[PDB]
Amino acid sequence: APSTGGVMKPHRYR
Amino acid sequence: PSCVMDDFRDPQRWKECAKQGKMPCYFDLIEENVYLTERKMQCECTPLSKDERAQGEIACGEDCLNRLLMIECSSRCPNGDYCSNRRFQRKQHADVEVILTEKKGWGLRAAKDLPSNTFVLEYCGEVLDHKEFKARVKEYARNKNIHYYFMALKNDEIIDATQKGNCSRFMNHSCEPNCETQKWTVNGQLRVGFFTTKLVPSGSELTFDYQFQRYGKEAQKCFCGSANCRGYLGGENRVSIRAAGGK
Ligand SMILES: Nc1ncnc2c1ncn2[C@@H]1O[C@H](CSCC[C@H](N)C(=O)O)[C@@H](O)[C@H]1O
Ligand SMILES: [Zn+2]
Ligand SMILES: [Zn+2]
Ligand SMILES: [Zn+2]
Repeated sequence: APSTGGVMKPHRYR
Repeated sequence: PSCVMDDFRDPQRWKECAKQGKMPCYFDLIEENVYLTERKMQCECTPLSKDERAQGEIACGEDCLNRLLMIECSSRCPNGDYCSNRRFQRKQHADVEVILTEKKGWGLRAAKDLPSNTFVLEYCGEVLDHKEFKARVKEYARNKNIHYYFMALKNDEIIDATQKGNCSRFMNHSCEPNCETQKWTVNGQLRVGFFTTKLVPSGSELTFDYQFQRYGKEAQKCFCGSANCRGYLGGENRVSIRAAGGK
């Protein structure tokens, strides 16, 4: 249960 | 404080500038993705003549079959050296600078006006499977890192630019961005690059929408300053590590 991490998710700008 | 991308090519000088606060902290600068665990043809454009090349015509432009499917041409392209569809491979980056922001850390800004749909930089790093991702998640939480650099590439491939990467790792989040990710195929292998979504005036910070999947207990407040800012990187909901890493 980390503190501030996460993953960015590519997507096409809408 | 700001710096130009050639400043990152000299490690000794960079490290000395970093101690004076004139450059971001040192990382391993790499030219393409490095896989921690290695994993398992031509367009139909008619070759430009020598004269058409002299007249300013574009080789493998908007109508190139590879470009339309976001596939880069190889050296065997019928347009040869003139192929304009090898931007990732030829490192044909936009003219950008790395700048220190007020409270997001370092960031990227356009040094010239950037037309819409301009290739900025490839998001390079170490590519991890779910097993290596969980180990990095634990290491970075243990180290109490502030910034995260995980980028989902495909189901079992996460690009990690924390330790190795290029200046693309400095692109900050905005809820009203002017860039986007595009997934491009290079030599049968998938890559992620940043592309402007609009005309970006010189001096403007370059940003994209992280669509952040937060697994951490604490949400980072968003300082993008947009009129429609979501308040936090990752939004309202916290997801599991497995879900953030692509299940
Ligand atoms: N809009 C934003 N508001 C607050 N912090 C941001 C932000 N965009 C990016 N960041 C910070 O930057 C991290 C992404 S890596 C982006 C480069 C970073 N600014 C650096 O100096 O290395 C995030 O984890 C967050 O800590
Ligand atoms: Zn072509
Ligand atoms: Zn081509
Ligand atoms: Zn915001």
